[PDB]
Amino acid sequence: ASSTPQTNVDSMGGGDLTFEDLRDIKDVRDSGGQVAQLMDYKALLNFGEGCEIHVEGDDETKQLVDGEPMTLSEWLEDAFPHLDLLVLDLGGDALWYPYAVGEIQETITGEFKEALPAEPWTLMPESDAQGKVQAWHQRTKTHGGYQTQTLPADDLWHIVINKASARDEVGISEVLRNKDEIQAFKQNEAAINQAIELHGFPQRHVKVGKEDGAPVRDNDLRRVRTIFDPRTTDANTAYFTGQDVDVETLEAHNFDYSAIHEMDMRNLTTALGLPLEAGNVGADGLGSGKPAELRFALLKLAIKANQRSFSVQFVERVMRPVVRDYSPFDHEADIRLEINDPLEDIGEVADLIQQVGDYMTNEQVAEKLDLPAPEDDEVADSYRSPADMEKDEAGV
Amino acid sequence: LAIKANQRSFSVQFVERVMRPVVRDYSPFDHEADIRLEINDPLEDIGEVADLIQQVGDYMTNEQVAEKLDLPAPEDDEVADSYRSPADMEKDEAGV
Repeated sequence: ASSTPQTNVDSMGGGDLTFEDLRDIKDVRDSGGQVAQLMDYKALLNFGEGCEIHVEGDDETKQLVDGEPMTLSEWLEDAFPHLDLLVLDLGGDALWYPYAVGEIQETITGEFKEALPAEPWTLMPESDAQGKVQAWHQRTKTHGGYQTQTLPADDLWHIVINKASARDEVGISEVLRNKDEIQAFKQNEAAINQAIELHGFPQRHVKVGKEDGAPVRDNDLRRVRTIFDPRTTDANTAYFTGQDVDVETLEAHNFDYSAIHEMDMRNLTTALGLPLEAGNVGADGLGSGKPAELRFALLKLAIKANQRSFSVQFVERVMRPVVRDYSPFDHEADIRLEINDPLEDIGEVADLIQQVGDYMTNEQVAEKLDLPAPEDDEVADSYRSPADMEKDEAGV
Repeated sequence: LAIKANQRSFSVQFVERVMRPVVRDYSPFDHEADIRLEINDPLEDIGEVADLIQQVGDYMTNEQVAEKLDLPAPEDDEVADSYRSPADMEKDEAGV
């Protein structure tokens, strides 16, 4: 075949998105409310449960670091101690915006310090007909004015969750993907708000004069208004009149704002791929049996796919480069980087450990139970319980 | 049924038109070998399998139990190929 690509990648010469679009996304984030909360729930379901820096066969990496042996996973824990927060920030950003992006940062001595995320709305990529980002272009406010700069696709690193193709380096924002639905939701909210004000509350109508009788003028109504004033009326007020004065009510002219609001929530949640339950709205029939199994399966599938899509890019464009350029350890070891699943149940794990423990190693049990394995190799590698080994030894 | 049909339809084409060429042109191994590609059932429940392992484990090998449980088989061939539990082998050996 070939050592360089031969198919073209469908764009050159610029627009297909801008700092203005990116700042619109930022405005959707900082303006708050239910719309922002839903996208943050989407981030939390994918990335909020935390991570672990597992490494394959790491006892083979054992090397002196500062007069004492360490492993690559220990070195990576020194490099990335707060990784749960970085995963949530990057994961959230890569759902909100088309991508998440950051720098590599160094100590005063010049050795590696951290990988540092940048404000994603401030940066846009620049690319060729071969489909690759060659530079990152930044625009930012200072003193009420603006500054502009360009940086190489070298010391910066970036991650994309959602894509137009396997080749895609620019990615898809779900905020841009569902823009019309988001506007429609906000508009329907604005409609309901005032519709309740105008139609949800009854309003009082005083009619003065007899039908086909004498006319009544504004300077007369001003005096009548001074009597029946809702500002000074009270719960047990009573009225006394001649026959030619009437009080009437414009009733609460009822409309099903609940059904509309539920339709809004249906539209927005399903557009975002969320369950309607995450919008704090329910449904009949769906709350029972195999329909529940399917909805939660579909959410698990989405989460697992997103998580694995993230782990790969973080390992391959953040962790491995850092190890390669700044570490005594070999970068080509497999980081088994996992992100936790919030739809996994410890109760199910407990039942599983009772049901099939006789066919899982103690280390396999420890992995599933989310704990360190036994400190003695044969105790970890064996299938029967460490408590079973201990009771036999105490019997001896 | 639709999922399994689609999955097997994909697997065969990926093996025959992607994997076998990749072996042929870049590998020291035989490209006409018995390659298998499987794609997972999205509606599988571990609890269903765990119940089954308790109900019929007496008639399944330790490798078949591990494969159904989505885990590695034992590191010793007769421990993997036999039907009685590895924990049962360990407790008996420790006793004897």
